[PDB]
Amino acid sequence: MRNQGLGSWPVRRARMSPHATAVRHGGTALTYAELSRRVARLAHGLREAGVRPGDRVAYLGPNHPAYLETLFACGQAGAVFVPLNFRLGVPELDHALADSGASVLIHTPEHAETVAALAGDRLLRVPAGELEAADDEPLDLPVGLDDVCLLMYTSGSGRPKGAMLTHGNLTWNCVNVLVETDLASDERALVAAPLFHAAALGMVCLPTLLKGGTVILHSAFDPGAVLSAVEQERVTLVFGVPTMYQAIAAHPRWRSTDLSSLRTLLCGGAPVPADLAGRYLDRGLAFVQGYGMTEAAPGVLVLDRAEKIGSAGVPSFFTDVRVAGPSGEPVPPGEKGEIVVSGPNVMKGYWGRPEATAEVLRDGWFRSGDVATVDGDGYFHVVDRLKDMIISGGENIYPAEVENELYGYPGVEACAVIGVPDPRWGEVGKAVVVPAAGSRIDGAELLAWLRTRLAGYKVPKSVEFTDRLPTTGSGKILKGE
Amino acid sequence: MRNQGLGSWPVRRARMSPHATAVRHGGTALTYAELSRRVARLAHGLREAGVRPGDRVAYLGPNHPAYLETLFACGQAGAVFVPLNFRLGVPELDHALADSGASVLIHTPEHAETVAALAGDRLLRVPAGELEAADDEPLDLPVGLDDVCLLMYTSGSGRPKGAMLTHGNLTWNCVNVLVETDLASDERALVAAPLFHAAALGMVCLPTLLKGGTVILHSAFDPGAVLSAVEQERVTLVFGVPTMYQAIAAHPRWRSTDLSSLRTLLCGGAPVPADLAGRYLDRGLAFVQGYGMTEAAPGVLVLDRAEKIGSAGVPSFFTDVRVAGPSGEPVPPGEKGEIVVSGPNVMKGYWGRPEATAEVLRDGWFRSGDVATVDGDGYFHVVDRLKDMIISGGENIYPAEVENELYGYPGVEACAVIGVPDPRWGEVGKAVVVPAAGSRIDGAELLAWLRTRLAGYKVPKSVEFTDRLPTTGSGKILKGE
Repeated sequence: MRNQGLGSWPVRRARMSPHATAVRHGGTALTYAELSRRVARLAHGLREAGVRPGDRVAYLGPNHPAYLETLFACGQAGAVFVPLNFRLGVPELDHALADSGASVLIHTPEHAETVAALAGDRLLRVPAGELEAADDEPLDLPVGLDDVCLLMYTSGSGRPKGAMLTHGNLTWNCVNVLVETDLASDERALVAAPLFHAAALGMVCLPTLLKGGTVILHSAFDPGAVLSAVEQERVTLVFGVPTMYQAIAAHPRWRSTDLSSLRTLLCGGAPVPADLAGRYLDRGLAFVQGYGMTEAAPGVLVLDRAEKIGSAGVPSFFTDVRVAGPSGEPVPPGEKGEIVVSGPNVMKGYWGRPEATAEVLRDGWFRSGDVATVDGDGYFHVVDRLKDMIISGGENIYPAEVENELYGYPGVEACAVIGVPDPRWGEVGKAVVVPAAGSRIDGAELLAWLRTRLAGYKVPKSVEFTDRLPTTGSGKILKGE
Repeated sequence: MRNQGLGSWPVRRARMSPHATAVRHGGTALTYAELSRRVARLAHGLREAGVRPGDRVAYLGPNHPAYLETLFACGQAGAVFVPLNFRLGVPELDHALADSGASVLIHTPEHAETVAALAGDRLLRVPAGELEAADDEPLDLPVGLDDVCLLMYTSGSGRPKGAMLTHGNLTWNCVNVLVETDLASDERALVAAPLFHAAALGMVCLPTLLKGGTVILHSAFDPGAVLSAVEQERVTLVFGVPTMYQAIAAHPRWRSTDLSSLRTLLCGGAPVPADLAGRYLDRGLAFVQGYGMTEAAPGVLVLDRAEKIGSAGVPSFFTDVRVAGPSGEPVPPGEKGEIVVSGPNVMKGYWGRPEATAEVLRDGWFRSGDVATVDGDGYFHVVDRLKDMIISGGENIYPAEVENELYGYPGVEACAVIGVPDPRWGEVGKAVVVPAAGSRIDGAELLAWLRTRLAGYKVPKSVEFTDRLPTTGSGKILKGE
């Protein structure tokens, strides 16, 4: 087979488990054999529409069979997939479309208005299901593991950058998942987080398809519908961030839902609060906590069900991970440095941004931008984002640490800690708080309370109260203050 | 990490599951953390003994921790492992040692006499455990996936040829196993077949270590000891050929052994007779039947527990498999051709035999030497070894087919069907039979019976009776006749 990349996967899996259910979405159920024929019809229709090796095909829609059909069809046509963040407005989509140079954009009907409004210069804008030809013979173009499979845009928390994830990057991430996690051929995986992020695509969706399991797609995250799905569909495998597992566990149906089907709860993003882990441990459930990033496709560190709270855990098998000083020199036992990541999961680079790439990727080592320590057992602890650091006097403040304490204080729904100019100290901290449902929060009391919990130099000098904190976007906060 | 190959595996796995039991052998129990330190001590001691990148280190012994220590230590020293067939006599070991150009041979005590008798010119001959240094810091030499990991000698059924299996070859075989088979972190794998063959090493041992399970090594195959091990150790995973599963199922302890622990029975070699599959199905047990060969490291085709008897099954995910005509042209639906194999599991080639390599390996396609057909569901059926074919008149006879019928006939313990010269037809068949415990077998009756079961041209013209058939070695039979 000439196609070594994801384009070939539907063909390889249809030889093994043709009649197993690959994909469920509302009414839809696709076997591996039907997924492969659908992919081949879409690959033919991409080619007939002018798609040639290396061209970019964007997808704007939710979790949906079309997402996967477009991913695999792109690979089979030798093209690069671009999964757009479906919540962006028109100028941000225009920016991702111009940066990627996508020549085709496929969209679901709910996006028809947005899509009409885009700079449609040299872009084929087309509803999902229209390009499909009648020809279902799979193409076998030459595709190597070092060929780009997709462009995944960073937050740009500067302009968003297209992470170039190779066929190899995503393949070896799946290998890491398979080595460190117990998936079987009968897996039933609920994908209620967005496939346009590496976490749901790389940690749950692709590994389940590789294993010949069933991917259950929810277009939207609804804690009620997730609980119903777990017990009606017998879900074995779920991915979320703690906010999702929190909303699931807060829903009134939590108490009476049959959760006995669940084998594996993968948790990405923030670490799990000990209250949430307690609520889940009450029903025989424990989290597999993963750490990683888009540029690692995305798996880097795994903390399995065996007991160090706060820890991000240990390297995935094929990955190498270190805490490095600012010049790459590894740092003294227990001292803070930056997590750096190497391995066959680590991106080729940022699409058409070679200089920005070289600031963060050299000798196959990727600079995470995370400050961390490693203990004597090789367990990693993420302190904060390096860019959020505040230098007050000669000393480093890490907002996340100050923020962690602030969430102890009654009636703090949301908070962020930023640096502000100080004549005397270069920078000092300021806390910025959203108070909860009807709580008399006194700033003097809160600041006093914080002072009893932290070294002096880490205590913000002021607090300001708002009703709205720009999602969790520090830098936007640095404007409003 | 600079070492991408098997040398690095003990280091990668000790970061994840340091205190899990990796290896059990009689009294011995090794955790992953202790395996890694033992490997590093042996890598240092190989280097101190003169081992440099690319040099060959042979191992002569049974299944034993030393086998695995030597494999991984070689990789960590940037060396090539040579697992010698431990039943060979001295001239055959001398031939493998001169062909490989091994500079170090490590052996267990039972082989000390054999080892003293070898052409010890430019070979360090040393008992297991002696080269180990006190330094347990792992080395990190640059090793790529295309670097040779080990030399595995063919039967030479001409001189034996050293299959060059890369770090990549064995890594991707493990990936194929993980994709098509359900292994978990708590696997307990019984290795009672020899690690010097790719089947036990690649299908059971390496995948279990990769998954952080336990490899239980038996130095010898004893059906009684295997049954005891299954129930005392709670074995989840076993590899054998049908002769082994037959001897296990024939042992008097079969009836009363607790077999409830077993999840996966991998069966290599011959297909499983429907009587054997019935005996196993009686105790809730079904075989995962694998087809492959040394040159494929070794996995090619898998027939899972879902129902076509005789079939070798379907391609492993990362492999491509076809039936090809003599000029590589794919063959008409259902017609006989040669199985050809492509993928990242397929060997670099035969060690210092480039011309022999080119006769069987081109464009990443390996000529199996197996005649076969493929049905409309993509399922493969192995007819015979191409080299065993007999051309009688203008027509192809396949001994294995004739042999299959002959085993129907009362009191045929063993049989082989060879070509002999025929003035008129070029070649005709002759059957050669070992009769069972006290059975009056009439050759005229047997030949008549065979004639009622087969096309005329396939019926051997004669039978000859012996007590001993050279193991199952056609070519030796072609001498004795």
